Amino acid sequence: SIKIRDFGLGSDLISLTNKAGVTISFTNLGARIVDWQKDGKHLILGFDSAKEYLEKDAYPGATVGPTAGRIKDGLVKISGKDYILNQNEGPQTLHGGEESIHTKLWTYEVTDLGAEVQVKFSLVSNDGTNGYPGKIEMSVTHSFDDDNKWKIHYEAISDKDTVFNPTGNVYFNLNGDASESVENHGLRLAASRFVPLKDQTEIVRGDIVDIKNTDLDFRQEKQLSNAFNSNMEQVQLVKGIDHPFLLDQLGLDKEQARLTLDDTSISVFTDQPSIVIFTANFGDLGTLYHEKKQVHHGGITFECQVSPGSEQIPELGDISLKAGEKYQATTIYSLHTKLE
Amino acid sequence: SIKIRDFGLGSDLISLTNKAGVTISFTNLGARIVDWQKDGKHLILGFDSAKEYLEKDAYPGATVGPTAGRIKDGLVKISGKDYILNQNEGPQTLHGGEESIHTKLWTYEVTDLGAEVQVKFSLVSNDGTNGYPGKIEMSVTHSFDDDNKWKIHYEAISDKDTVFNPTGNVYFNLNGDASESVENHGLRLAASRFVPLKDQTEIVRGDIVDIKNTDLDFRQEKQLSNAFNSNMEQVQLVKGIDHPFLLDQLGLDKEQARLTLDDTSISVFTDQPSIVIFTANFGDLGTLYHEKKQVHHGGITFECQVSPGSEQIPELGDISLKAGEKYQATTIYSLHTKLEHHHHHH
Ligand SMILES: OC[C@H]1O[C@H](O)[C@H](O)[C@@H](O)[C@@H]1O
Ligand SMILES: OC[C@H]1O[C@H](O)[C@H](O)[C@@H](O)[C@@H]1O
Ligand code: NA
Repeated sequence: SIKIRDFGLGSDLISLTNKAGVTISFTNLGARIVDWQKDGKHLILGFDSAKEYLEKDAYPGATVGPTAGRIKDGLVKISGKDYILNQNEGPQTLHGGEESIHTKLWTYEVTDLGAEVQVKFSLVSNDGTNGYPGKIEMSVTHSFDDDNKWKIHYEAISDKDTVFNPTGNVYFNLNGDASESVENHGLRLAASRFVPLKDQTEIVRGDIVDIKNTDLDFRQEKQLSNAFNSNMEQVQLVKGIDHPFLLDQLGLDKEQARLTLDDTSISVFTDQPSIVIFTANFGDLGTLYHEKKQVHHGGITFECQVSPGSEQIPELGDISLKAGEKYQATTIYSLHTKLE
Repeated sequence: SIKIRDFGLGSDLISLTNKAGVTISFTNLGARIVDWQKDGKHLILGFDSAKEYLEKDAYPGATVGPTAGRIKDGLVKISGKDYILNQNEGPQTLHGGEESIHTKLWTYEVTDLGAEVQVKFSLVSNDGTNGYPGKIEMSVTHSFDDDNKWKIHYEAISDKDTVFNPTGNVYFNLNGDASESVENHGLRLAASRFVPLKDQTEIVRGDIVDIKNTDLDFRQEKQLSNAFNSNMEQVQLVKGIDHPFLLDQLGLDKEQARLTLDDTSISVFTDQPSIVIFTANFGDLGTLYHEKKQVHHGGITFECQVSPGSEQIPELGDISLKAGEKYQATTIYSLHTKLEHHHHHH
């Protein structure tokens, strides 16, 4: 079933319930996932109205871009030319600059295919918006099916050569409560390398580091507490994890990561080369979710995209988007429940 | 009473009914007026769903900007610097460029004051959007009261020196049917001068011309047919009217224009210096409004703003907006019945 209701400020809340009784809900404010629940429990972090997102934290569950992550000095080179993007975190451009796409009301259309339902969100980024050449016509399709698969498919076309590398910013928390650390979750991740950060500004350090046999090796399932209790300088630096991990094998068919808590597990699939993992290292901030004060480590992201830092480490990839080329990306979050 | 429902594509329709039974409705798609009815008759032009606007004509009833009208070659000078804006009509920048504010979903909040209900729409134009320096935090408040006054109040603040001169693109048609020409309407307008256009590209000619005693003189009420039938060069150029009229006396207290049909009149008040009048000179295009094919001259606008062309004719005004300075503008359309005797036949 599908239900649409007012979510505040003119935004809509679109709720999808599949054959299994699982409910997922989105908002056009930022083409974003708001909730995901099973047997009354929330699997992800989210607020109860549009206003909360705007007042508390506008990132959770949102489509972020045009470029996801931090860009050093807000500088990108396009067709050999330097362009300075909006700077919203010191001199860096984080998640596309201030008042970006995650804060706009996108238009949308719902398509019911029975076993699957799709919600197609659309937005036009005008040429020059926040320094980005365009216009960029963007669409994000969130779908949900009877096999409990939540899929995100991105598409874009630009009138001019530009840069494009968005991501989905959902935070998972299988405890179903923000006041509870994810340290008890088990994580598996098919990546042998990571991208260290230079310092507290969080720009990339410049190198690619092998993590095999370190507190960050999750090639083999492991509990989060291990990473959290590690003394690696990179962990210590951010007080948790806040880094890009480089996937060993690319392809949408491979399960790239798996998050588990008891009989409940989330599998991640993507066609992207990296996953940025951030463990809600907010200290005592205590943002409130459903009346519960969030704790440090009270959430974890799986941001699938081209790794941030390619401006300094070209090996990571290239986020350019040439005029007239069609950009496509797909990320899938699959939910499973262990039957005894 | 206030009612709200989905209008399509994620937009909503906000319908207000005042104590007199008059109803007016808006959409957050372009902070736009959708309809205004009296006794079941549409006073303006509008569509039945959001998709129609996007597919047929996105301007009607919308809030347009950041700069309303045509800017020659898209070139503006801001604080001694030349900036080129998005050009969407040949080398011209028309109504803020392509995919502008009239095409966006604005957020909104409704405030019920009892005798007056306000609908405040908000949007942020990011710095650099379509060439405009920013960011620009904008808000448009549309309100309707028990006195049948529909008021539009604009507000804006920029982080950077920029240009700002938006307007509201409503089209009236007191016949209540798009397929009926407004040549049968009576028009009174307190303006002695106008701004002629250079040619078919519609950029300004460079001069201001006195129109007293011409077919464009509406200081004393006359039927619109007088203008439509004129062979004055400017009328022929655009096949009707599509010009800025310079108001003789400024001030929100003065009735600047009055449009009448039989027992119904719409009065126009504004704090702006000119009114751009466009009479839907679409020829045989025939866009469908409520299943009626719109006729040439099937509608008329009263876009109150600073006149377009100030880039070339400095005397028209200055639309610059300094960083941190608060912009404000107010325009009011009021509805009356039996204001005067208007009994004609076409
Ligand atoms: O999740 C939103 C963002 O929050 C923080 O800024 C993290 O440093 C960043 O890596 C993450 O993507
Ligand atoms: O109605 C919106 C606009 O339509 C046409 O482009 C007219 O030339 C212009 O003056 C008018 O304001
Ligand atoms: Na809505």
